[PDB]
Amino acid sequence: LTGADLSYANLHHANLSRANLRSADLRNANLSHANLSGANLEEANLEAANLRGADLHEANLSGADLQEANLTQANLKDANLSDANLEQADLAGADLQGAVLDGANLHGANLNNANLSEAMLTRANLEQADLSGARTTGARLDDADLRGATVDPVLWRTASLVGARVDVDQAVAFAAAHGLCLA
Amino acid sequence: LTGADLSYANLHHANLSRANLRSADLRNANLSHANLSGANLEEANLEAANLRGADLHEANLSGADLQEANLTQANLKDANLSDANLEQADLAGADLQGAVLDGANLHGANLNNANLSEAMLTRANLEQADLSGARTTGARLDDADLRGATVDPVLWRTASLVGARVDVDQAVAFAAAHGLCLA
Repeated sequence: LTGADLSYANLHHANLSRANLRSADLRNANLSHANLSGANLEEANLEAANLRGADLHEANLSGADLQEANLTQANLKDANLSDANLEQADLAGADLQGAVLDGANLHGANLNNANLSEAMLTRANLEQADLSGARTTGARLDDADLRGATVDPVLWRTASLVGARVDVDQAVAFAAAHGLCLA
Repeated sequence: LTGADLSYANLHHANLSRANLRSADLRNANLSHANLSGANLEEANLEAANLRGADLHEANLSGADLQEANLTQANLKDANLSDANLEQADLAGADLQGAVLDGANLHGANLNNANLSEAMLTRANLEQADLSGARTTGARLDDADLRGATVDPVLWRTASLVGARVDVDQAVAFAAAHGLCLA
């Protein structure tokens, strides 16, 4: 429950659906394949936590710290990650369909093959992030910072990017993605 | 009439509507404010000719040479300039609404404040051309060469540019024109 010290806790496959874990300390906790659907994890500390395969759909992770956390293949559908810190987190193959990541810090995060369909990434920082293979149908990246991130040409044609900050290289890739030849 | 030597001819304000001037030599001719509407000027030589204010709407200028010609404020509505040579021609304030310029050479041409609405500029060369103030609503610039041309941000948002060749700078301006910040 709230504010609990659960650092390094063994909680893999645990049923924690709709649990109230606001401000909980879950650093280095093992939560892989845990059911955390609809859980309240507001301002929880999940630094370096293992959430591989975890069910987090409709969870509230507002203001949580998930830096270096493992979210590979996690279900984050319709989750709230407003102002969440996800620096160098691993979201490879995670499902973030309809998730809200407004203001999130995804500096150096791995989003390889992540589903970002209809995800709100407005004002998010994505510097040095890897978006190879990510699906960005209906994704919103307005005012996001993309500098130094790895991105497929298809992102330039699918995500809204008004105000998004990019490299010169990315600006050129954006152009080529829309059909212009630099040949 | 056809193939006529009319070089340096004084023909300003002349009525030459629907005239057959195919292959005519009109180098350095003065044709300013001449009525040339629907005229046949296929493969005519109009090098350095003065066509200021001329009425050329629905004229056939296919394969004509108009390099260094003066077309300022000319009416070129629905004219056919397929494969026309317009190198360093001056089209400032010309009306090219619905004109066909497929394959045209507009290298170093001046299109300042030209109306290019619905103009077909497919495969045209526009290197070093000036398109400041030009209206490009519905213009087709597919496979055109734009390198080194001066162009307003609005062109990047209005003209079709599939296959169009651009500078790195232009590719960056294209990006910024669509809302990306290089700030």
